[PDB]
Amino acid sequence: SRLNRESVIDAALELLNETGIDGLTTRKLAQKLGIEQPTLYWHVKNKRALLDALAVEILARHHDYSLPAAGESWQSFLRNNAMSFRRALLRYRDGAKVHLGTRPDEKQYDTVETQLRFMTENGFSLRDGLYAISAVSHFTLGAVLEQQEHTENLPPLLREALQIMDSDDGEQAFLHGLESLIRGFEVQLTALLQIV
Amino acid sequence: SRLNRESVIDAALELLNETGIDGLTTRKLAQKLGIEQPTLYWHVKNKRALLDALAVEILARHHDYSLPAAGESWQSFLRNNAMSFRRALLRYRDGAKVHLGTRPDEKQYDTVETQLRFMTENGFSLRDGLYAISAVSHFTLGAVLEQQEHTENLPPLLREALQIMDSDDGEQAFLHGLESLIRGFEVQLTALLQIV
Ligand SMILES: C[NH+](C)c1cc(NC(=O)CNC(C)(C)C)c(O)c2c1C[C@H]1C[C@H]3[C@H]([NH+](C)C)C(O)=C(C(N)=O)C(=O)[C@@]3(O)C(O)=C1C2=O
Ligand SMILES: C[NH+](C)c1cc(NC(=O)CNC(C)(C)C)c(O)c2c1C[C@H]1C[C@H]3[C@H]([NH+](C)C)C(O)=C(C(N)=O)C(=O)[C@@]3(O)C(O)=C1C2=O
Ligand SMILES: [Cl-]
Ligand SMILES: [Cl-]
Ligand SMILES: [Cl-]
Ligand SMILES: [Cl-]
Ligand SMILES: [Cl-]
Ligand SMILES: [Cl-]
Ligand SMILES: [Mg+2]
Ligand SMILES: [Mg+2]
Repeated sequence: SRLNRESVIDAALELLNETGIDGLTTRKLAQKLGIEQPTLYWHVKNKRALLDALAVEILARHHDYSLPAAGESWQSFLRNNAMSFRRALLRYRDGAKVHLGTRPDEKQYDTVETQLRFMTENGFSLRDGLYAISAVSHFTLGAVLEQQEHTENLPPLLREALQIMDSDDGEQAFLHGLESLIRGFEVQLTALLQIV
Repeated sequence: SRLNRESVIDAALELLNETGIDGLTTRKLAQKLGIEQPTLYWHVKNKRALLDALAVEILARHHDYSLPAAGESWQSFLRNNAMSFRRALLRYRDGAKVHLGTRPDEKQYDTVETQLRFMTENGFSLRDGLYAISAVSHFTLGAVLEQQEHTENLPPLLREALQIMDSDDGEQAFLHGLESLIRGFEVQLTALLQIV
């Protein structure tokens, strides 16, 4: 088959869905493409290069709330940003593991920049704007990993608690924790210089 | 060398430090122990069994703020709990990756139970107590992973922001985000049934 960038990524994503992060090899990406390993090599050097590209390409393709709508509150943006971040990570088996520890690619530099600008304009110190943006990211990743990573006679609450986590996606926990985070930030922002 | 449970774990942890999660194999745990692979097999079946045991054993050994002091506020406990959770994850290379997606072992059942009890007694609905405990966990894991997982000409804020994240551990971001979370929970709790 065709070996341009896009069709390579297509084949990788489809294969990531079949095997998970661990099972994904260059050797298997070749087979899937019906080519020899040395041919693939011209196109992709190794597993690391592939993952970095997938990590970038998954957000580019399916993370569509990178930016705030015209006139959106900062609270609302973060919320939408986080929900869309989450959906994109979950769209692929081990997708969060694929994303873990990637650096903002040159190609989203102006995105991550706009986010920080947007916070600074909303009354955030650059420090605080960055802390809120990281906390959202770290919270969302962490909740997606544990969702995906999961996939002796229980004391009472533990039994019960496990039923409510299983009863849905993990979506309630996530959306509840997200509101906690944003309110916490809000309380901090508005306090300014007061003891809070 | 000696092949009891504790000395096996000792050798695994030391080896996890040498290679990271990916590089850790049974074959190498044998060598390190100066034994043959089939001997090791009697003691440990495979990589999964080893990781589950390490994951449990790292918290047991070095997570010493499992429980609240007598009369501690819930805010204070969560904070201490989270700092101690974090330290324990960071004490080992890829330690957070080792912990990811583990289920509370039978041997900490009464710990995780006490935590939930302790929240319920502090005015939390079982649902809410669980949401706060997960959000803390997910936030802390996520911040530790990205710390550990990290380890084209930058626009201005992005450049600056990256310097402040690098200037320390990631400890400021973490401790700042943690306070946001706890205040957010606090605001929710105290509101009860009011629109909040
Ligand atoms: C805060 N900025 C400067 C930043 C810094 C780091 N990395 C580090 O701090 C790494 N730590 C070092 C400095 C290497 C020791 C970061 O790793 C990140 C980011 C930006 C976030 C932004 C994320 C964002 N959402 C979830 C808040 C988002 O929607 C996008 C996007 N493209 O639309 C992201 O890129 C984002 O999800 C993301 O992954 C970020 C970072 O990776
Ligand atoms: C909330 N409880 C019932 C719970 C549930 C899950 N797992 C899931 O929800 C998995 N999702 C399913 C239900 C399989 C789809 C959980 O995965 C966890 C826990 C408990 C936390 C407690 C953590 C705690 N700190 C960080 C808040 C802690 O200090 C300890 C400890 N031993 O001292 C923990 O065990 C803890 O860190 C931890 O890892 C938890 C869970 O793993
Ligand atoms: Cl074709
Ligand atoms: Cl081609
Ligand atoms: Cl193309
Ligand atoms: Cl000996
Ligand atoms: Cl022995
Ligand atoms: Cl022993
Ligand atoms: Mg990222
Ligand atoms: Mg856990």
